[PDB]
Amino acid sequence: KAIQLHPLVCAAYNADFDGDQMAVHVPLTLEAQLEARALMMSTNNILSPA
Amino acid sequence: DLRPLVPLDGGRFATSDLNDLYRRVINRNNRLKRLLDLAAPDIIVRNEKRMLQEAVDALLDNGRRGRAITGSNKRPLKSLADMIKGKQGRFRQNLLGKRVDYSGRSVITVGPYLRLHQCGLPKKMALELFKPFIYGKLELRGLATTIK
Amino acid sequence: AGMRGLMAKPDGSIIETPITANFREGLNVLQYFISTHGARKGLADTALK
Amino acid sequence: NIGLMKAVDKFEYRRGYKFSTYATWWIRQAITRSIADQARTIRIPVHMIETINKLNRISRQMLQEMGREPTPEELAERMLMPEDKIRKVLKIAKEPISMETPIGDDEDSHLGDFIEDTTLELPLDSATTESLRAATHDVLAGLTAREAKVLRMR
Amino acid sequence: VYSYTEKKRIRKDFGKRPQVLDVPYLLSIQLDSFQKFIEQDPEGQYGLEAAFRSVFPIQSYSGNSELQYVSYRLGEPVFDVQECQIRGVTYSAPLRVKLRLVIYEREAPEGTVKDIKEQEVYMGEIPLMTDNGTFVINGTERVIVSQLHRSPGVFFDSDKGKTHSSGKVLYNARIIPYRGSWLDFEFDPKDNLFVRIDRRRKLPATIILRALNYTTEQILDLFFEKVIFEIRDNKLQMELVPERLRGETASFDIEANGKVYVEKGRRITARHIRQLEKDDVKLIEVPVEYIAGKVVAKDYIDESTGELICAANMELSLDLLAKLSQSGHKRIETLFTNDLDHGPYISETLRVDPTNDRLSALVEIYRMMRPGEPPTREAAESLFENLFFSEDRYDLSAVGRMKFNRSLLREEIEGSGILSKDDIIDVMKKLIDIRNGKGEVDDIDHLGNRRIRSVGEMAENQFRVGLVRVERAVKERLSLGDLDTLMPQDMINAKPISAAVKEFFGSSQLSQFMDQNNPLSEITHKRRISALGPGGLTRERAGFEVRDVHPTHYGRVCPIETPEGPNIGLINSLSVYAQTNEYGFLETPYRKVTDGVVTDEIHYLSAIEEGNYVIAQANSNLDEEGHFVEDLVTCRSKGESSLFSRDQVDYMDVSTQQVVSVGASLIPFLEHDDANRALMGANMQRQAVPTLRADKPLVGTGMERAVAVDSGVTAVAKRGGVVQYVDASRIVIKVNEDEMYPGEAGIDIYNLTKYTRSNQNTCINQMPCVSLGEPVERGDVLADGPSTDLGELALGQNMRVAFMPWNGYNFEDSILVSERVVQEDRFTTIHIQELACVSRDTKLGPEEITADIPNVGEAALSKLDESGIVYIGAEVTGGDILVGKVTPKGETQLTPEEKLLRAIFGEKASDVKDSSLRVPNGVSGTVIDVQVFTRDGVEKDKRALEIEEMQLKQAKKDLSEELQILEAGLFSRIRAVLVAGGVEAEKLDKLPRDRWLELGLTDEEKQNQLEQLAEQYDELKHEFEKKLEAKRRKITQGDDLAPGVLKIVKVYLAVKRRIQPGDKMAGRHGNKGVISKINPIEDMPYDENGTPVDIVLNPLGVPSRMNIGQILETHLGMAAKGIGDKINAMLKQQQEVAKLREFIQRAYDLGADVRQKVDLSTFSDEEVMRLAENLRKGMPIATPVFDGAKEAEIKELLKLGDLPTSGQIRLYDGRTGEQFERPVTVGYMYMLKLNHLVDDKMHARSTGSYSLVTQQPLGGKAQFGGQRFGEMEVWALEAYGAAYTLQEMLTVKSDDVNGRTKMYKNIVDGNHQMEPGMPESFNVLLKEIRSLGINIELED
Amino acid sequence: DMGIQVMEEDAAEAAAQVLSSVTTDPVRM
Amino acid sequence: SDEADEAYSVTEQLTMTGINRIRQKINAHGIPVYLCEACGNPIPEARRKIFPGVTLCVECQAYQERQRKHYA
Ligand SMILES: [Mg+2]
Ligand SMILES: [Zn+2]
Repeated sequence: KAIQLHPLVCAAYNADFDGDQMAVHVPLTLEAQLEARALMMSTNNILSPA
Repeated sequence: DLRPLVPLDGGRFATSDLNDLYRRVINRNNRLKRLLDLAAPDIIVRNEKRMLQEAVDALLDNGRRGRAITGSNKRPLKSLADMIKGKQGRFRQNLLGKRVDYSGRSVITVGPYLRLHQCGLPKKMALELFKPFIYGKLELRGLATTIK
Repeated sequence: AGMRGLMAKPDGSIIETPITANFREGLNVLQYFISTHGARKGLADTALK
Repeated sequence: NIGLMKAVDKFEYRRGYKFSTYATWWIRQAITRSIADQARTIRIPVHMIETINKLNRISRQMLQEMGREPTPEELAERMLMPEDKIRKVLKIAKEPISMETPIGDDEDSHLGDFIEDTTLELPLDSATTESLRAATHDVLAGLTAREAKVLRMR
Repeated sequence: VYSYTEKKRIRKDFGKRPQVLDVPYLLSIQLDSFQKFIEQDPEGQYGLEAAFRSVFPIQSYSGNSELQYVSYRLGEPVFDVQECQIRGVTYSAPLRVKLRLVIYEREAPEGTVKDIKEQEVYMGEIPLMTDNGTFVINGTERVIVSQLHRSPGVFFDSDKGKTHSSGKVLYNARIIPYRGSWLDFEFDPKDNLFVRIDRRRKLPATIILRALNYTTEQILDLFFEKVIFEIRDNKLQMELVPERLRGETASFDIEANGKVYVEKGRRITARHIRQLEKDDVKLIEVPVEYIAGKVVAKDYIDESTGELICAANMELSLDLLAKLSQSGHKRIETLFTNDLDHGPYISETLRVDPTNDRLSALVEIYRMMRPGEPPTREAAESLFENLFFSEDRYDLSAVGRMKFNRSLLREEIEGSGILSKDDIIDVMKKLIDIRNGKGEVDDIDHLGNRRIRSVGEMAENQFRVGLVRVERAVKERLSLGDLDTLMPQDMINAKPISAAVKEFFGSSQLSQFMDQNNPLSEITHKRRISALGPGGLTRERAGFEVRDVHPTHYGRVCPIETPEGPNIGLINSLSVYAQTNEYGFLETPYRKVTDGVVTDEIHYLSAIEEGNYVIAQANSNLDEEGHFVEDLVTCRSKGESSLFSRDQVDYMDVSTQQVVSVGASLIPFLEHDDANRALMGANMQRQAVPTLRADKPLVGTGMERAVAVDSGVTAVAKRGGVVQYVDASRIVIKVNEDEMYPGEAGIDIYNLTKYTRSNQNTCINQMPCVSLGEPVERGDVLADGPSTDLGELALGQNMRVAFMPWNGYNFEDSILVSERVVQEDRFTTIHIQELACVSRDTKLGPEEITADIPNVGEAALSKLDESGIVYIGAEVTGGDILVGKVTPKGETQLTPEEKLLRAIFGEKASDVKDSSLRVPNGVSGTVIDVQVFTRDGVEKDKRALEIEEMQLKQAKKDLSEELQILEAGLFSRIRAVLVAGGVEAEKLDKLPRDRWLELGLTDEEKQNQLEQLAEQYDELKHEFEKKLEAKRRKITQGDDLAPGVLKIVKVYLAVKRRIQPGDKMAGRHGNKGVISKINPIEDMPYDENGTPVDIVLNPLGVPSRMNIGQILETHLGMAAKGIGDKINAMLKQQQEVAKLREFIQRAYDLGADVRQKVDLSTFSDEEVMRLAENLRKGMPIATPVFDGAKEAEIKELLKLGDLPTSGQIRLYDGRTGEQFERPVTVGYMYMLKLNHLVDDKMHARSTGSYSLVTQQPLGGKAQFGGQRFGEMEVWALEAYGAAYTLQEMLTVKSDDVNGRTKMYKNIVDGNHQMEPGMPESFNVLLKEIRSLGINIELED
Repeated sequence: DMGIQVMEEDAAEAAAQVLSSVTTDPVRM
Repeated sequence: SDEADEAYSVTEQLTMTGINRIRQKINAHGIPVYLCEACGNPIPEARRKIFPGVTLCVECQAYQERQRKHYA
């Protein structure tokens, strides 16, 4: 009943595993699915914005 | 509806403070009407008019007036404008920060095996969030009859 | 291993008698107590960021 | 004041009296006839408020007297009422809760933030019914024009 | 000398330091608080007596009638603690009171009473503190936390900086009394003292003194010194004090006597002052302007005529100097004012003095206090007099008077409660010299200014206001002096008093719900000190100086145990030995030291004294005679600490454990951990779910027998005796004859508590550690409670743990538990959660609990009997019906095309709905219990009456078995009494035992005790009969449910949470984790003997989190388990008894002068087989909190058993089978299972319910709330290009009413479109903005 | 709201003018 | 990460600036005055040896300490 996570993404989240809780939303709309995949997916977002 | 009078289990009720504020202003208005058809002394009627100005003024907002005229609760009655402003109010909290359907929470653990482009999911959460999707697929397959 | 600082008070007044111990060795009650000032303030202000 | 001015029309010194003793009769009924009228969010009859104030007072001299507490049965034998005419009044009081009450958690969630709806069509049950008028349209498709129309008629 | 318990598993102990004082009853706070509240105070200052005397007696308005308090008495509670928890009442006691009403006659006000009737009144009832310092309000053992509020006294604040923003450090002294005004002396930047009354208008400070019958001369005498100038015929020859004029620039050249001591423009030094006194400069003259810069001290007014030449507080020039010289006043009095020390502060006040006189001062004060209106003479006089001297309007408690006289450095501990013009001048002096860089300001965080309330005082205080509230109306109704027509029952209105007491005990930031998921947890929540609540500072009221730690905290409040995050320091937990004072202050013991000797006469010292002394260190050795072995002892005086001498120390500490909380004292090796680490360690200590087979703490501290006994869990021996019969249900002990009671001894029986839920939905249950035919002593523990093992505290369980990465499954804080852990059942728990269900008869008729339900399959119920309730035993899972309830609906007005279908297949919707209770998502377990309440005037159910029969037989068989045990004891007592003095040899044993007491005995004490036993046992029979009848009617009767209730049937599930990925695990000292994988046994690392390491932590935690405790403790635990494995090899092989004894003996002693001495003389065997079989799992060690085992003794343990002394082994990777490099550490860390259990955390919803007012999903996992899409997430999505994502997230998933339905439909139809619509929240905001006289609209 | 941020332990000249003009509890009145 | 993992940074920053201030408040180097400035009178060479850079005798420095103690 846990949620997995690529450890190289914790730092991007700034969350350790002392019992920290993410939340998962579902992209319903097909434009939403494409927004998430093409803009938001982790592999496209590796370089910090600041 | 926006100021409902919902029924609580066990005979009790729950209302919003807008309800009793409206009630008090209507009471003062009825009283001033009764006074006006009596042609009572102008002192009493002027106190009535002052009181109604008080009531409406505490209705539209609670801060400018001196004492937020509380109720049997030892808390101040929560008037109109307080349901728009503040952290709690509609704007700052409920009109941008709102709950969501098809969303779930859990505890995170590591599982370093899986690639960066993906995350593990519990099976129960996965079967909850994508419930309607799975209904749609089970109807597309004919593996069921209807949605029920 | 080495000696562990001087363990300033909460405000910024440093307490002149350091904690000459380390953590591989123990800390007697006054060494730990002197540690507690800084530990408390730091945790209190990290729960405020 | 409303009673105090209504009595000015009625007070008569023609007997020789003090208006002071006369006024408080009208002014007492003024406050109390109003206090039972416009002092709740749910209104109640003065003859029911007649009842509640008769119980709560008769509740006193029985709770203080018998020991622990007047059970509604015990009230049935002080006041010989059927005790299901009583117990309904004891369900009558306790005006509603302020829906802006602050719940625990130190989260500032008010009470109303958890009171759910009952008018909403269950989003699945709408999804069901859209197939119903489709599905009955299915069999009603393969009907005779009379039977297909007459059933839509019936 | 080891008691019988600690002969079982005698915990091997370190602790070179000796013991001097044992840990007192830890819950002493709550118990000795509430014994003061419900009790008979003869000299009334406590309990109800204080409040009753506070309001009573009560006289009329001289109405020839008075009312007095006679005496009260607490009735018996109708329900016991058990039944009161069961049904849901406050376990309370009615408060009977006798009140003697008196009324007089005409001509007899002072004499003859007219008549006095008295009547034992009811006056509410109060809750009673259970045996464990806990209360019970509504099925909920609630606990009240001692509050830590400022005490009425006097305080000198500074408020460094921040006033005038120039660097000025004001000094604002205040005198907070218990009852009266808030006198506040406060400075300005101008160094002119100022005075306010109750936060009121500031006044020049000496205005009060002029109002205090004071003038210029004696005021400037009292506040400054005297520099006397004189006319000594030549250049104003002046007297001076040599040290009075130390460091300073010699504005006038120090010269006289034919010499010059120092020139002009000269700073002088101390040796200059010794030259002065040596040369003894009694006089020098002055230059005529040297005096020009001084203030004349006294009045100098004419003697030829009587004119004012110059008065006090008026500096004169050479002009006025000649005015004096002409008048021949040979003296000139001047005050000493130095900016360095003797600051001029009364003087510039007098220049700012708007007054000159007294009565004008008082009329000014009346103008201030009574603003607007005009004053007058005696009006203002009496107002000023009664503002601080009228008892009814000013009084400091003994707390206040004591802190007053103590902070003024005065030794008159006790006096009146009102201040006086002397003890105001003293406050002025103290604040003035504190402004004069002298003395120190007492910061508020001081534990000499914060008193500790407790539930006794708080409740008496919350009760006395009820007394005053009721006495007002009693006075009003006795003012209407009526005939011989009333009791003190119409007068004594009850409901306000019980309402006030229920407001206190029911809902506050005190009277917190009890954390009962642990021995330690509740025994730490009982000893809590909060700074919150009524009467004290709430959250934003104060901060950073009520959270901060302070050196008065040593021993009195633990520095490290404190909640982390939201409210730090406000919930300082009390320390071990600390305790209340008489004044409410904290006192911690200290060994009184003589010249150089440590004598065991202890004195508990409060923080307002400890600065007055030099306190030794417990970590300071001494050689058997109190003579400190070192010659320079460490000691902390007021504040700091530096090395002091043998004949200079005042006191020594009690022990080393004195400076830590009882929660924090359970950490092994706490000395090797950072403070924040031990803080989180103690918090994780008090979050540990009780497991199934609670093992024992392999490395404890010796606080654990204490933490077991002083909580309520274990059923400890009530008297030294022998266990007659022991069972999972009950333990009974036939008490030995020595501690036996004189008459009708019998026995003592302990009815254990089986599986019953605590307030965290966890299982609380006894288990008897005894065997039958086994001795006990008094302190001995019979029944173990949850999370204990054989009288100790066993919260979590010890795992073979290794520190190493192992393939990323412990990346940041993760953990990797072996499947052997979850398969040995070593971390299971029992979560007995409860589910209720009501039957509120609605307008459509009452509700039923039948089984024939709308659309329930025949097997879909499968678990409901005829009553519609589940069977005790049937395993339940998701969706099974516990109780089948159905509520009617009247003419639903169903849809068309459903009328069509229901007409097509002839089916028709019934009258009843499907409001049937059911087991929630996921939570699956067994149905261990069912209760069936019912309204009293209502028909009962089949299962209800069945449970009735079961309950009645339960109580009766209770009395049967208790009769039989007590009769076995009593008749054996009788057979023994018939053993001496007329011993009936065998004819006694022939006839029936019940025919034994009426067979008497010769007329002696034997005969008296025999008739004793006979008559008293017969009375036992009769009283048991009436008692069982009362029991049965308690069960037979009905219930009192709230209105609109018919019958509710609570059903207690008993879930068992088997461990899994996600569940949280943290060591004892703050190394938390979330177990990640669940590895099969063959993949875990295994050592060269082939055993699989169980838990694999992360070795990187120790550098950053500097908590060396885990490495050091796991080394020591490895040694302990090695000794255990040696013993097991010796034992299972059945080696010997002698060799086993030899080895265990040598194991129990090693390390220099370790305080305990265990040996095997009074043993054994009979004992060493047991003392092995209980040590076969591993010799349990101890380590005091700060006097623990060094590294050296750990290594000696590691050498005893043949483990490697470095503590590190070679381990072999399970998968590859090939061997790691650079040996890894293993050892048995004591891990715990925190209740952040995932499967009440994981949660998600597709489409649940929706809040009424605003059409959005709910908030809670109980109500299926969705995740909040807060404000930061909207920004996060805006930062990307996600706009359709955002549009759906805040329109169709949350708010929109018509788009969400269409969205769901398009989902099921495989079309992933979304129709926007209007956010319903915006429509509400439209109606709200428009509800005012504002017209907002949505333009075209 | 000069703004000043007052506590317990076009407005600047607006509030200054309204604080330059020198109870409404209807019970006091 | 964990609040103790951050709070250590807060504590060490606080104490590092503490040591820096209380170590910078000692005067480093310079030509000694040989005379307390507030009195122009000699500062004996022992004090001249301990803190190289002192400019006050013990008395005037004590006065300035007491004056700064009230922060203004
Ligand atoms: Mg975290
Ligand atoms: Zn000098």
